Amino acid sequence: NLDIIGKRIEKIKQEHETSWHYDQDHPYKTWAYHGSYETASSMVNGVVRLLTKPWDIIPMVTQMAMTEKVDTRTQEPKEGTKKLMKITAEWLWKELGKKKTPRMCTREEFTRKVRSNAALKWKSAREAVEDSGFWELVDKERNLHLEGKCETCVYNMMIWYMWLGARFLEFEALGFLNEDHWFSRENSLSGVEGEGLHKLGYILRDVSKKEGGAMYADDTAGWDTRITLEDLKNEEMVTNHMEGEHKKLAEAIFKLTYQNKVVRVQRPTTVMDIISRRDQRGSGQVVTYGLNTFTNMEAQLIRQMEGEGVFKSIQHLTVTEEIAVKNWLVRVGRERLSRMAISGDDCVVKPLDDRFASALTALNDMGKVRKDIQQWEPSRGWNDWTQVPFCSHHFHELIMKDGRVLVVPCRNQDELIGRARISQGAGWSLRETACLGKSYAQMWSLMYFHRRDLRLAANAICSAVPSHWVPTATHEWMTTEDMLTVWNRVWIQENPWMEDKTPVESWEEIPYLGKREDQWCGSLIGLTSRATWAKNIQTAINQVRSLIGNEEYTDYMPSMKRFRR
Ligand SMILES: Cn1ccnc1-c1noc(C2CCC2)n1
Ligand SMILES: [Zn+2]
Ligand SMILES: [Zn+2]
Repeated sequence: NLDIIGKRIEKIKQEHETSWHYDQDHPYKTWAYHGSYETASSMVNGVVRLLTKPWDIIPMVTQMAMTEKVDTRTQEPKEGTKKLMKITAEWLWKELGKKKTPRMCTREEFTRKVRSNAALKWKSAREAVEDSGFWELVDKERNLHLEGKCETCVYNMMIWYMWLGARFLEFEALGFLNEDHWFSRENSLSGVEGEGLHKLGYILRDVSKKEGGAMYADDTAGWDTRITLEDLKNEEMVTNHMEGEHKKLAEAIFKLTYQNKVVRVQRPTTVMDIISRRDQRGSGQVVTYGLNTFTNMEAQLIRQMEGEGVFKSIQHLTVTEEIAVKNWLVRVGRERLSRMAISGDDCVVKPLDDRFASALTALNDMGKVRKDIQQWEPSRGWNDWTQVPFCSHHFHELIMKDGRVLVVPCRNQDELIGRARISQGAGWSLRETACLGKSYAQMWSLMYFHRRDLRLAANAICSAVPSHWVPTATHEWMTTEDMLTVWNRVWIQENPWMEDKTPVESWEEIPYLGKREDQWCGSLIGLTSRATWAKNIQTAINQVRSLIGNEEYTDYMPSMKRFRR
């Protein structure tokens, strides 16, 4: 406890010895308060907004740009629950480990990443990776970790940001999980890491093909707040697959940063608090993703065990029930993993039958309480894979004019248009604002080509931004290559669900949803505002061209039937 956290605490106290105070009015029950010391608006993208004028009067779009879970306690599962989790976790790390070799990620790898802008004494991250002084601090902390002690690895809430060095040491020990695709669908069977939105629909349709009951897609209420110390201890068992230095380094991340955290929080009453808790999820967002997937795969196999009646009670597991769990895992575990699509805290399960809907004792006792349903009310499943929610999407079946079948991602259009108009920072330039619009426009042309309004707005944005100006899972839209060529590569050539590889010659071969389906999913097709916008699009394109100035532009609008003379 204070032995593992104090040094970190003691060091902060000294940096602010002229402003240290144990406020007796601390607003914390579950977090441990140690002391206190003295101490992000969403901006509108104008290129995108000028080219989506109809949406200026839709509150669901315009409101998106305007403007008690952490402080809670989770009860320790029953002994029978803890046994189910340990046995399942042990077996799950072995399966993930069968065709993967743990390893340490390198200064070299970490450096390169910071130079390509991935979200993770010196101004930026880039400058710190060059200064050998930094690495000397990394070395100091690094050798502290090998002795089982920590000094500078402290979480700052705002999301859990850390100093680049603690990020490096986290990445050094556990980066392999992401960098080497442990949660790929090949190596994990339930995972979808590296798959892409253009593959998730096909993956859900494949789960649909299995004999079984309804498809279940229960969200957890505040997943990262419901991670128990028993969960963090089952995650740590990845170190059993490790050796030498790596093993020691990983053990220290788990022991000193995950299973015993130190955090600094801003409280307007503006002081900085220094609270400590052993539970809940607090890692980098990328290690969080992988350990979430891991623990969710474990929770969902156990819920599947409960509905198949492998065990009778969570209160206590008989000796023979343990043998039966172990034998279920060996006999059918891989088959049961294949019945699920899991992305962090998000899941879809097609169980053997609908007893799963009412198998709630283990799930609730593990603390993974379902969102927006009474603790003991049975799950409502989906009968059609095209109605199931997953990663903020649903998936349509869309037949091309030549019989070939696309499975395409979709969500409420007002959400898509709302996101494209929003970013962060007051520092950016017009060329950079224009670059993001193209990044959104190119994503829309690759993922949402089947929505009439987004294909039109994507064509307008690409016509309004200089042709050679580059745009900012997989991200095939981040390129200067012609979008019709990328579409053919992603939806035809590299698509394992498409047998006939005949390239599409033009955008007009590429179909839309039915007009009524497009309206159901939020299209303004049929409105008077939308007809005026489409008819007069060249004038909106010219408004943006005049603002950016005398640059080299392309007209992409004749790629659509209605503008092609
Ligand atoms: C390039 N980039 C990455 C993240 N955000 C941006 C960005 N660029 O321009 C803008 C302005 C604020 C609204 C439009 N944001
Ligand atoms: Zn440390
Ligand atoms: Zn839809």
